[PDB]
Amino acid sequence: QVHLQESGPGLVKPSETLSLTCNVSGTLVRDNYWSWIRQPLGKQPEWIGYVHDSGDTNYNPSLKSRVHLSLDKSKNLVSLRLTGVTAADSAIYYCATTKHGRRIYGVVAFKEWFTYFYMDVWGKGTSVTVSSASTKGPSVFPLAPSSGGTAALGCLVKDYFPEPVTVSWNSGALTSGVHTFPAVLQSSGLYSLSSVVTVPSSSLGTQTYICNVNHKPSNTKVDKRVEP
Amino acid sequence: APTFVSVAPGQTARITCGEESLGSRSVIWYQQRPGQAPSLIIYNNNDRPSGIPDRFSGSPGSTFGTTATLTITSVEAGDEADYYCHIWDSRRPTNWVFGEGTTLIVLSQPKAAPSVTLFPPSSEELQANKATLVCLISDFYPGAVTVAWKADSSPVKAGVETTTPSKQSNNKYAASSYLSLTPEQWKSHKSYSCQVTHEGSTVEKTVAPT
Amino acid sequence: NITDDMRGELKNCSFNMTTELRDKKQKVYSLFYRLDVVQINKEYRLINCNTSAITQACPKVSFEPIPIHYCAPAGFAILKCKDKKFNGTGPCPSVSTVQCTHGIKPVVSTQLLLNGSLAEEEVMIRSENITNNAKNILVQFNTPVQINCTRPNNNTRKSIRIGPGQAFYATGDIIGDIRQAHCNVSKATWNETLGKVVKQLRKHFGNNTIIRFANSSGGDLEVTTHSFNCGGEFFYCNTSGLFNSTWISNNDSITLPCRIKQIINMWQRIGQAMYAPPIQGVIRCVSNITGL
Ligand SMILES: *[C@@H]1O[C@H](CO)[C@@H](O[C@@H]2O[C@H](CO)[C@@H](O[C@@H]3O[C@H](CO[C@H]4O[C@H](CO[C@H]5O[C@H](CO)[C@@H](O)[C@H](O)[C@@H]5O)[C@@H](O)[C@H](O[C@H]5O[C@H](CO)[C@@H](O)[C@H](O)[C@@H]5O)[C@@H]4O)[C@@H](O)[C@H](O[C@H]4O[C@H](CO)[C@@H](O)[C@H](O)[C@@H]4O[C@H]4O[C@H](CO)[C@@H](O)[C@H](O)[C@@H]4O)[C@@H]3O)[C@H](O)[C@H]2NC(C)=O)[C@H](O)[C@H]1NC(C)=O
Ligand SMILES: *[C@@H]1O[C@H](CO)[C@@H](O[C@@H]2O[C@H](CO)[C@@H](O[C@@H]3O[C@H](CO[C@H]4O[C@H](CO)[C@@H](O)[C@H](O)[C@@H]4O)[C@@H](O)[C@H](O[C@H]4O[C@H](CO)[C@@H](O)[C@H](O)[C@@H]4O[C@H]4O[C@H](CO)[C@@H](O)[C@H](O)[C@@H]4O)[C@@H]3O)[C@H](O)[C@H]2NC(C)=O)[C@H](O)[C@H]1NC(C)=O
Ligand SMILES: *[C@@H]1O[C@H](CO)[C@@H](O[C@@H]2O[C@H](CO)[C@@H](O[C@@H]3O[C@H](CO[C@H]4O[C@H](CO)[C@@H](O)[C@H](O)[C@@H]4O)[C@@H](O)[C@H](O[C@H]4O[C@H](CO)[C@@H](O)[C@H](O)[C@@H]4O)[C@@H]3O)[C@H](O)[C@H]2NC(C)=O)[C@H](O)[C@H]1NC(C)=O
Ligand SMILES: *[C@@H]1O[C@H](CO)[C@@H](O[C@@H]2O[C@H](CO)[C@@H](O[C@@H]3O[C@H](CO)[C@@H](O)[C@H](O)[C@@H]3O)[C@H](O)[C@H]2NC(C)=O)[C@H](O)[C@H]1NC(C)=O
Ligand SMILES: *[C@@H]1O[C@H](CO)[C@@H](O[C@@H]2O[C@H](CO)[C@@H](O)[C@H](O)[C@H]2NC(C)=O)[C@H](O)[C@H]1NC(C)=O
Ligand SMILES: *[C@@H]1O[C@H](CO)[C@@H](O)[C@H](O)[C@H]1NC(C)=O
Ligand SMILES: *[C@@H]1O[C@H](CO)[C@@H](O)[C@H](O)[C@H]1NC(C)=O
Ligand SMILES: *[C@@H]1O[C@H](CO)[C@@H](O)[C@H](O)[C@H]1NC(C)=O
Ligand SMILES: *[C@@H]1O[C@H](CO)[C@@H](O)[C@H](O)[C@H]1NC(C)=O
Ligand SMILES: *[C@@H]1O[C@H](CO)[C@@H](O)[C@H](O)[C@H]1NC(C)=O
Ligand SMILES: *[C@@H]1O[C@H](CO)[C@@H](O)[C@H](O)[C@H]1NC(C)=O
Ligand SMILES: *[C@@H]1O[C@H](CO)[C@@H](O)[C@H](O)[C@H]1NC(C)=O
Repeated sequence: QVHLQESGPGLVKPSETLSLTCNVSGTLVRDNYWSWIRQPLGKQPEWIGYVHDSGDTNYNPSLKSRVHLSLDKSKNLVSLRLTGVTAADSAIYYCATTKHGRRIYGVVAFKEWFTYFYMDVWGKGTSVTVSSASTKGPSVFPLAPSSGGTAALGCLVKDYFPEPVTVSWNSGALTSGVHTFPAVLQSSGLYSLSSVVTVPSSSLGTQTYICNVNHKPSNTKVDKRVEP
Repeated sequence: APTFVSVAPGQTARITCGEESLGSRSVIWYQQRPGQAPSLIIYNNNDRPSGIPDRFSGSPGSTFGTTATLTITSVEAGDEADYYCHIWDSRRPTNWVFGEGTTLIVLSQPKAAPSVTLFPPSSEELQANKATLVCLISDFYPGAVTVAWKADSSPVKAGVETTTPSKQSNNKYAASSYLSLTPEQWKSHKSYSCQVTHEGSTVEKTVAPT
Repeated sequence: NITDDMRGELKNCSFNMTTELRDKKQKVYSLFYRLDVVQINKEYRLINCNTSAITQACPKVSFEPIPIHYCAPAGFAILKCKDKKFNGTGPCPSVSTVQCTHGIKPVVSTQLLLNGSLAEEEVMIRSENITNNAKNILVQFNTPVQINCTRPNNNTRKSIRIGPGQAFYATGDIIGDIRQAHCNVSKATWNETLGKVVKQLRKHFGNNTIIRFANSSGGDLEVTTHSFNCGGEFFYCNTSGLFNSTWISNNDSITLPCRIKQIINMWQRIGQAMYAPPIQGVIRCVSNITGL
């Protein structure tokens, strides 16, 4: 089996150097090609570049003079460096193996062909958000269930700055029926979101619903239990 | 920019991506399940790796003047995801950006009724003695709603904060309406309402103190 | 799309042109080969500007070599040597008389004799003075060597109008892949032919000698390359893969890089430069190498 794990800071100040690491397990980093693909929220994946041993390494012409790749054969991992980051680099960076192919159309001997690359085994991916901010913390309040055989239940993250806030349910043990709404920028300058889950009314249990609210700029981890 | 292709379960789906072919191509297709990572489906125009059923076929990269077409026979509910393409043309430079994806949708969706949900202020906030009515609006298309709060039968002028519609990998748009009140204001009126006007209809849900 | 070793070869030139009327000009573009253009101090020019005039070959006529029988008028006769080993000088034992010779196709080519008469029995070696290294040595083959030449650049003919009346046929865009013309020679056939020729070469330069083959030493393109005509286009092929050997006393095809020139000055003629009009479609031709 081939397992890939991406890992980085998650928050990088503007005009700084983003550093990421792709821990590879199941194969060696010297016998394969390695590519990085980033993807903003709601956009198409953008190829960053591929790295291989013996100096065979190419980058994206648009980010040519800012990206740097490397392979640690001693620690068996892939590294990534992006100097001069901006708000456009906030995306989900994936690390994937790359297999090469040769599309032959001419007579081969006259270089009438071209090599195409394709990623087959991807990783979980890492989230990178670029922001420079002073501080602050959110205030989580439970939304009591109220009403067919179904019922609604959720939480509320009130007054925080800036975006974003990761909200999970039961440490990620409930992904069916979860709808986290985007926050609203109030006139005071603080964001506030909410997250609801459609659950069956048959919840005498007590089937403990504890929402986990995380706000990285303040290291905010709030576990709130919702009870009728 | 975004495109959609709706196909009945069991039929045949066709997906168009990228510009028109100029030379011999090697189109690489990818599938991105909502909330997951893009996975390889078909490389080298119509060569599928191990694990991909033969229902997924791609247009040959030998036809000059046609667009890349991804045919999915026996469409099932599991195929509902995003599909991107990586055009490798012998006449065009290396494309470092995948083509604009196309969303494959399960058969049927003529219009979507907004699913509003009104939550009263929590007791923990009421002990900090702040109040906010929450009106969650989801699963509505198109994204154009107007929220009007009601105190009994009198409209509420100030304190209304409403988000802008935002779709999330579906027809489901998101909209949150907040109404900041005081613990004295909440216990004053008999009940509050959240009238959401979407397209031509207006859904109204109320809330009463205890 | 790259690399830097492709050296362009094809140039996409934009220029003015006189229309039918003698007032407004015409900003049209064409596609010329590097052998046809030359820069001047990117601005280029036709390579034949300060040589002679230029006339475009009419698309109606063709340069296809057709058999032409030469005949003698009344009172004359043509004698024909009908011996199987006539190395071409001196008394002939079996002489016959004819009025008209056989069909001789005027195939204009260099280095490699194409579409010629096959020799009888052993391949023939003819020279005016064998000890003289300044006189050419005409070699005639017994078994023809199959050669295939192709132009993988199926082209477009733009009919730009230099009126009134005249019309120039420029080269439009190329449909498909950017490929260069090439020629195939069957490796086995070339081996047997060369091994059969060196055995005849040892009959005049000593029995136990080494015969080494090298390509041309230099000069013009018409002598250093295999110059010929195919489909209207004028190819100049690299014959460095055929004459690269060393024979002592005792399965695929050899591809050769072929260039294409449109503005030619054959027969070392100055005053008349002919512009070969572009030819639509992939040009394929199969010929016989029958002599050197
Ligand atoms: C003079 O001499 C020279 C030199 O000797 C000769 O040059 C030759 O020129 C011709 C064209 O003039 C070239 O033909 C082209 O060859 C390519 C490459 O073919 C080889 O590779 C194929 C790919 O191999 C990989 O993939 C297969 C399949 O998965 C794997 O199994 C392999 O392990 C490899 O990983 C391979 O498939 C080929 O085998 C098949 O083809 C040959 C030739 O027809 C048959 O003999 C075999 O039995 C077998 O059937 C071969 O090994 C071809 O790919 C080209 O075809 C594509 O392109 C055409 C134009 O673009 C297109 O119209 C076709 O439809 C075909 O496209 C198909 O395939 C694409 C890729 O799979 C798809 O993307 C596409 O959608 C479609 O499905 C073409 O035939 C010769 O390569 C070249 N030879 C050399 C040595 O350079 C010249 O011919 C001589 N004569 C003259 C000048 O007159
Ligand atoms: C040494 O000797 C060999 C032996 O002949 C000789 O080979 C000949 O090569 C030439 C090419 O240079 C050949 O002539 C051309 O052949 C093509 C292809 O032939 C196909 O078509 C016929 C149709 O019945 C088939 O039977 C045949 O088997 C092939 O499938 C033809 O398409 C060409 O036709 C056009 O060109 C002529 C000259 O340009 C025109 O006069 C003729 O009217 C045709 O013109 C019309 O059609 C075109 C088609 O697109 C059109 O575009 C034009 O505008 C026009 O309207 C042509 O006949 C020939 O086939 C070869 N010989 C044999 C036996 O096959 C070598 O050339 C020779 N070497 C030298 C240096 O001389
Ligand atoms: C070498 O480069 C030349 C460049 O000119 C190519 O020539 C062109 O090739 C294309 C593709 O074959 C031709 O397009 C074809 O047009 C047909 C209709 O043309 C007639 O009708 C139009 C009006 O609609 C008139 O204007 C025109 O003058 C004709 O009277 C279509 O029917 C064709 O589609 C059919 O054939 C293709 C395969 O060719 C199939 O895939 C289709 O499914 C369909 O069955 C086609 O679209 C174009 O006409 C050609 N132009 C000229 C001037 O000849 C060569 O094709 C190219 N060759 C190679 C080997 O690369
Ligand atoms: C379009 O242009 C790009 C850019 O030039 C082409 O990519 C180039 O491809 C060549 C051939 O593989 C590369 O040369 C390589 O050099 C290294 C040096 O160590 C050598 O080890 C390799 O064996 C190879 O010769 C070149 O680096 C590469 N350039 C880039 C920027 O990636 C490409 O092939 C062209 N065609 C297509 C379809 O992309
Ligand atoms: C030139 O092209 C012809 C035609 O493709 C070649 O002849 C073919 O040779 C193969 C191998 O012996 C046979 O299987 C085919 O049947 C032949 N076809 C025809 C039409 O003759 C020939 O070998 C080529 N020669 C060179 C030097 O490339
Ligand atoms: C093609 O472009 C390159 C890069 O600018 C240039 O150096 C070269 O002169 C151009 N022409 C040819 C024939 O390569
Ligand atoms: C011709 O070339 C000249 C170069 O000086 C340019 O100014 C002009 O636009 C071109 N076209 C015509 C129609 O004159
Ligand atoms: C060429 O043929 C000769 C004579 O039969 C020989 O010694 C040699 O090995 C052949 N060359 C090749 C490449 O087959
Ligand atoms: C002969 O081959 C050499 C390469 O060794 C090349 O430089 C030269 O141009 C060739 N000459 C001819 C006449 O083909
Ligand atoms: C002819 O081919 C040989 C071998 O590839 C090469 O060294 C030489 O430079 C070529 N000649 C020309 C004029 O390109
Ligand atoms: C000529 O053949 C020899 C022997 O195969 C080879 O070493 C040499 O490179 C060839 N010359 C050219 C110009 O290809
Ligand atoms: C050229 O050689 C081929 C191969 O044997 C033959 O079929 C053809 O008739 C020859 N052409 C002539 C002798 O004109």
